[PDB]
Order: sequence, then C-alpha cells, then structure tokens
Amino acid sequence: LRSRVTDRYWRVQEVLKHARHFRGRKNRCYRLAVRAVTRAFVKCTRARRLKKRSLRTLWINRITAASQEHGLKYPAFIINLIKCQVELNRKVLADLAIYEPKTFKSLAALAKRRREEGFAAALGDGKEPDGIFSRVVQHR
Amino acid sequence: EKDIIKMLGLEKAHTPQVHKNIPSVNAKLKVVKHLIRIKPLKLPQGLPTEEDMANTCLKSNGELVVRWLLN
Amino acid sequence: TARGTASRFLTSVLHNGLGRYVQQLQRLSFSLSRDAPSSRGAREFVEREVTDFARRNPGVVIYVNPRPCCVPRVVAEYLNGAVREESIHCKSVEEIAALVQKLADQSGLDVIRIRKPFHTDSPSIQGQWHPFTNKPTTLGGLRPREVQ
Amino acid sequence: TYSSLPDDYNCKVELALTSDGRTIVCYHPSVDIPYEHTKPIPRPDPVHNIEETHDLVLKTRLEEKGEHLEQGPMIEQLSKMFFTTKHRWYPRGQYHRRRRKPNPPKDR
Amino acid sequence: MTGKELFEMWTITNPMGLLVEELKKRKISAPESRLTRQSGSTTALPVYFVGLYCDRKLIAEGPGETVLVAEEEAARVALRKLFGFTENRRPWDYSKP
Amino acid sequence: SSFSKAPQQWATFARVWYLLDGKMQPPGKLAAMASVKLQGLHKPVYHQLSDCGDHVVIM
Amino acid sequence: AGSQWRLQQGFAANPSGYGPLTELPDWSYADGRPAPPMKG
Amino acid sequence: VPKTSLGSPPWPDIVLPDPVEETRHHAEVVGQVNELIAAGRYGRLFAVVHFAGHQWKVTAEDLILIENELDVACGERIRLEKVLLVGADNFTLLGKPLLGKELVRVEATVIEKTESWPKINMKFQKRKNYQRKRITVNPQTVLRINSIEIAPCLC
Ligand SMILES: [Mg+2]
Ligand SMILES: [Mg+2]
Repeated sequence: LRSRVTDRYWRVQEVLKHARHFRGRKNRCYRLAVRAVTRAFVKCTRARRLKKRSLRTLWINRITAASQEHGLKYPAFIINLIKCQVELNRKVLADLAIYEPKTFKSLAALAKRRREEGFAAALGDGKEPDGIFSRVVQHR
Repeated sequence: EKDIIKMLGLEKAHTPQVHKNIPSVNAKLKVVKHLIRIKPLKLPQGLPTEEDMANTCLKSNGELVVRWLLN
Repeated sequence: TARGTASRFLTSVLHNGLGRYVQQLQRLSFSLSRDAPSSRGAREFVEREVTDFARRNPGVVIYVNPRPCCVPRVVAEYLNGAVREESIHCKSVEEIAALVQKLADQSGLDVIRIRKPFHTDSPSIQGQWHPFTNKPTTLGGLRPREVQ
Repeated sequence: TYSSLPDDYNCKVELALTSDGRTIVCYHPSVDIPYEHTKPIPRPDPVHNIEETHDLVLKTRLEEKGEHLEQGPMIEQLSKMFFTTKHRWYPRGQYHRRRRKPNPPKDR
Repeated sequence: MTGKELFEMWTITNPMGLLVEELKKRKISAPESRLTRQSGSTTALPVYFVGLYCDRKLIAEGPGETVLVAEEEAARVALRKLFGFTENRRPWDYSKP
Repeated sequence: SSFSKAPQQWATFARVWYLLDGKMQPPGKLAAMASVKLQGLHKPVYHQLSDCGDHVVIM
Repeated sequence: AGSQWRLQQGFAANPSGYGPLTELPDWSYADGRPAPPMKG
Repeated sequence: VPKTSLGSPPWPDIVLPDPVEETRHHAEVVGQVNELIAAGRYGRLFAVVHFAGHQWKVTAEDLILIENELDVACGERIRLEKVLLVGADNFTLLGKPLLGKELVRVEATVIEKTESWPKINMKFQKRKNYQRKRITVNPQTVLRINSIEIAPCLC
C-alpha cells in the first residue's frame, strides 16, 4: 500500500501567503520563504512586547515637550502631580497635552504650585503649616 | 538559600507572607536575611473575628486593617 | 502579521448605538444532513435551540435546509452586506450555540488589525495644540530683531 | 491675585480646592489677543503687465510666463525651496510604486 | 451629521460678506482683519493667523498658508461662533421624553 | 477650536523659526537646545515619522 | 514613579494595589442594578 | 548684605498667599464654577475614565474597544463609575483620585461583542530545533459612550 502526499500544494500555500510581500526570491521559493516567514513571526512577537515600551517612551517625550513649554521639567511635573493624588497614566496625560492645551496648563499650574508648597514646607522647618494642596485625603 | 526561601513560602517575589517570631523560624530567616524584607505585623483594630474575615486588608506600613470599605 | 495583512480604523456601521441599537446580524442559514454523523450536533441544535434562539432575536431570519451534505455550514449575513461563512461540522450542541451567539453579536465589519482602540470625531474640545498656542504675544507684534 | 503661571498666554488659570477637600476645580477661560499686540494686514497688489497701446495684449502678457530646466538643477532649486536634501526628489522604482496601497484607511 | 462641519454641507463661497450682513443684523459694525501670528513670509510654507476685530475686541481667528486664505478662515470661524455651530457646542440629545 | 480641517492641520504642523544668540555661550549648551528644536522634540505632537522640526538660526 | 511618597502616606507603592481605584466596581447598569462582581 | 554669585540661591524667591485668604478665594471660585454648571453654560464635556484596567479620554458619541469580555447584552446601557477627570472648554474637575458619583455620570452603550483578529506568537531558538507557533484570538467588546452629564452639586 503506497501512500503519497496528495495535498502538498496547500501545505505550501499556508507558508507562502505570509511571504507574498517580501522582496527577492524569498517571496516564491518555499525553502527561502519558510525561513523568512518564521523569522517574520519571531520578529513580530518580540516587537509585540517592544511596542508597549516604544509607545510609553513616545508619551513621555510628548509630556516633556508639553511641560517644558510651561517652564516645568518632566520629573517635577509628574511626581508633583502624584503628590496631589492625581493618578493619570502617561497615555492620557500626553493626549491632554495635545488635544486639551488648557486643562494641561491647569495640571501644570497645579504641579508647579504643589512643588513650591513642598519647598516652602521643607525650608519652613515646622509641622504647623499644611499647604492647601499638600493635604492628603482618605477614601470615603 | 534557595531551599530556605522555598520552605518559607517566599517563592513569589514582592508578595507578603506571615510567620511566627519564634526562634525556629528566626534561624532560617537569619540565613536568608539579605534576600528579604522583614517588618512587624501590627493590629490597630486587633485580631479579626469570624465576621471580619472577608473585610480584612493588609496595608503597606505593615498593618492589618479589619474593616475595609464600609458603605 | 500586521505589515502582512490589511487594516481598518475602529468604526460602527451607521453609527450604531448612538441613537438606538440595531442588531446587525440579518439572516442565518443552516445546511445539514438528516443522515450524516458529521451533522449530529447541528441536528440537535436545530431541535432544541434554534426555536428559542429565534424568539430571543426577532430581527434575524433563520433558514434551515436539510440536504445531503458532508459538511454542515452556517452562513451569517449582515446588514452591512457582509457575508461570513462558518462550519458547524462535527461540534456539540453547546459549541454551536456559542458560535451562533458570536455571530449574533458581531458587527459584520471585517476582522483585521484595528489600528487604534478608540474612535473620536472631535477629540479636540477646547482646542488643538499648535506651535503658537502656548507662546506669548508681544507689543506691536514685532519679530525678534525687528525695529519700528 | 496669585497664579503659578503667567496669564500672558493661553488661558488665565484659577485653582480652587473644594471645601470637602476631595475635588480640585480649575477655571480656565481663554485669553484673547489684545489689539495693541497685532499689526495691520500686509496689502500688496500691483499690475504693470499693461501696455497702454494694446490691453488684450496686456492680458496676454500675464499668460506669458513659463520655463523648463534639467533634472539636476530643478532638484537643487526644489530642495532649496523647502529646505530639504536633494535625495527626496528623485523617483522610485517599479517595485516600490507598486506596493503603495491603492486605498489607505481614513480616520475622522 | 456626526463629525461633520457646517461649511462642509453649506458650501457658501464668500464668508466675509455673509459675516458683514449677519453683523449688520446684530447691530455690530465693522470686522477688521488684523494679522496676529505669522511664521516665515519668505518661505514656500508660511503660516498666518489672522484675527477679526470688532471695536478692538477679538471675535474670531484663523490659520492659513496665505494671508487671504487665513482672513477667509477667520471669517468662517466667526460665522461658526455666531451661528452656534461649533466644536465645543452641546452634542445632540438622544433621550426619551 | 473651530477651524476647517485643512487650515487646522496646517496650523498644527507649521514650521517655526527660532533665533538663538551665540555670544559668550558654550557651543555645547547651544547645540543642546538647537538639537531639541531641530528634531521638533519641543512639540507635543512630536513623532519620528512626522517631518516636524523647526528652523534654528544661530548668530 | 513616586512609590516612596505613596509609601510614606500609607497607600500601596503601586496605585494598582488595594486603593479605591482598583477595589470599586468600575461599572453598573443604567437602571442602577449592580454589575456581576469582578474576577480580580 | 553682600552679594556673591553663590550666597543667593539661583532661583526666584517664592511667596505663597496666606491660607485664610486662599480658603476664601477657593470657596469663591468654586461658587463661580458651580454657577456655570447650574446654568448649563458648559458646551461639551470630555472625561478621563478608568475602566477594564485602562484609562481613557472619552467624550459623547465616541467609541472604545475593550480588550476583554464584559457580561452584558448588546444594547445595554452602563454607567462607567470611576471618573478621574471631567472637563469642558472653560473649566475642569479633578479627582483625588476620583470624582464623587453625585458629581458626574457617564453612560456608555455596548454596541458589539466580537473577537480579535488572529495574533501569531512564535518562539524560536537557534540550532536547538525548537519552534512553537501559537495563534491567539482575544474576545473583544466595543462600547459607544453615550452621554457625559454633570450635576450642579459641588462645594
Ligand atoms: Mg505583558
Ligand atoms: Mg492576572
């Protein structure tokens, strides 16, 4: 009983469809194509993890542009926004910076204020003053 | 040290685990003390009753709060 | 892969869910064999579930054809014009039910990479940043070295 | 009468804290550009193409402009206009023109 | 009508004139085109921001490649404020009275 | 906020010319801000595949 | 960042932990009936 | 009082207003904004909302794609509860880190339940003869956010 592979055609297409848009002989020849496709998938998943880093770095660069406009460096802006209990991820913060320049100038005003309050309290050397924006609220 | 960490329940990182302060335990902890952070458990509201088991939570200052999020 | 395939922005057909929600699935056609084992699940589904399904969704027309086939299919068809083919071949009643549900709740848009998770017309309320938006204006509106 | 940032530009920004303490509110009306800070629209229109003798000749004198250059110098001039390097302006092969998508996705 | 503009569907060809008429109706007088912001005049890609002023208050403002284009824009913007067809405008109500 | 599409987009990606005086400045500290403004990294709309970058004139 | 401050103030070093940000049931039916609880 | 490059700190001196006048000023401003709300003089609102583990910048009539399943029928209206930021052309409300449910209400409809396009995931190792190829399909849910309403109560 001899058995040969009849469907080999389709076996090949499932590789070759992913190779269509390559340059050179990689987009035809099953040998070359197979290796190239595999490399393409691997590169793809690795890039799926990378993409998230890339985007977050983008957002940080944009937020830095936006802050620097208002004479406020990036770290100051971010941590002094945290110290106001305002938790907005960098995605949203960048989008505000682009599409909501007003609200962003407000946020920047807040941060700047909170920072100055911090310096004031550190130089003051007493427990009595609590800056208006340096107050820490608990959940209700 | 790998074994000591395994038998302290410390397998997963940045997860808290609670242990008696008896010498038996302190011995192992002493072996791995550079791999860990040890902070005393505090009970402001005291130990939980059986009505309070579902509402218990552990705050980072190392303190166990019995009533979490009333209404 | 993403460079490999086509892509689209996130959209609704006919701004669905804005004014009111319209179930996008239009008709559903089953083809199965009374005799063949491959269609077994699909038969059971037609017995018990189809009826109830038809009440739960008044807006979709369901055509059931017994015919001599080896591979039972369900053809979903949408308001969009979109036609989506499926094979119910050799599945449970449970599996088919879940599948028919997926078909019921889909938009009929093509399934491909979606470029970004949100879609907004007028994202920009209160302005959109441009190089001048944060710059101060001067007196007379002179340039840096300009004299008057 | 205090804000952390000057009101010169963008919005005048007011930062208030709710009496509760659990909400920050910001009032930010736009700041319009003062008249005294603007300069009058430049107005330039002059037509000298007119010949007093024949003015349908004059109207044909404005249609009298055109020229042709070689590839190289055309590109140099083009790249001086837009402050680009020369390279952008050269063509591209069959293979690259063929893979441009016929119908790119559109947002908005 | 979602996402669409006003002048996307209205198609009117002379914004300035229409503005002047509407301001006659509102008993306001003479919009004056006043150049506000500009970058590069000598460039192949200039940017102008022309403001429109009525009694030295600024009613509306717009961008363009050319000072003319921009003036026309400021007109369209002013129009859009007057008519209350705007981006910031209240989104439509879908509700069951 | 209400602009037509084309002028809006044009205003956003508009180029700008900065002037930077050089007298008695370290070429390094100069080149730092010059570099930022050349790459258009001072624009919240920045991306590496947008052409955005501005002219800088140092004197 | 800013975990140090968040710790001095007695919250979780990560905003994701145990705050009202995470704990609360982020949606509900329009009628006001509660939503099925969240797996997390 | 001499003056050297150093003896004076190189940064503007700061004066922050007295706490009392500030509390007054704040109550005054809040009063103003609150009037703006009660009068209905805000044009269109956007809101930053925490949902399904992510934050979004949301506005009426819009669309978001949630990467996991929600148990709701298609067509159900839903109140997204956690709201970080609300905003309008002339003012913005900030949460710490949340807005009271009495202050703002954003309702979204679920349009479409679906599944993600296939995502290939491939592990590979040089000359170890090890490949694995796995195709992921993620269940997805498309919400149309309907309305952001904001109630006059603020203090
Ligand atoms: Mg991950
Ligand atoms: Mg998990």
